[PDB]
Amino acid sequence: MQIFVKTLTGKTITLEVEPSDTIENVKAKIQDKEGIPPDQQRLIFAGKQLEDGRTLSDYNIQKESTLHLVLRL
Amino acid sequence: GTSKCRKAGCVYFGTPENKGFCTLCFIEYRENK
Ligand SMILES: [Zn+2]
Repeated sequence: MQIFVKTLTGKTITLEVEPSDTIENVKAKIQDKEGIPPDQQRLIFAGKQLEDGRTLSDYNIQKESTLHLVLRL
Repeated sequence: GTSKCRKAGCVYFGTPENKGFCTLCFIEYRENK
């Protein structure tokens, strides 16, 4: 399946993922497509920040869902 | 569009292949037999 990751700036990114993927797996996929260090990444889904070590399904994130990327920087 | 975690008052969503647990509750289950 596939989801969208949206920075605050506006830039959108499409990711191909499995519901089994951990938040770390996803932060890693972003570091690839956008060279950001996963320690700088804070992912947010429907107002909740995604906690490390849990999976997309644990959050009921389904195909075409939208996460926002915030940064610690 | 799925189903909550089989365990007590768990905030997360389970999955059939995890006998209905979220990922970490499932590991907890597995670790206890
Ligand atoms: Zn649980």
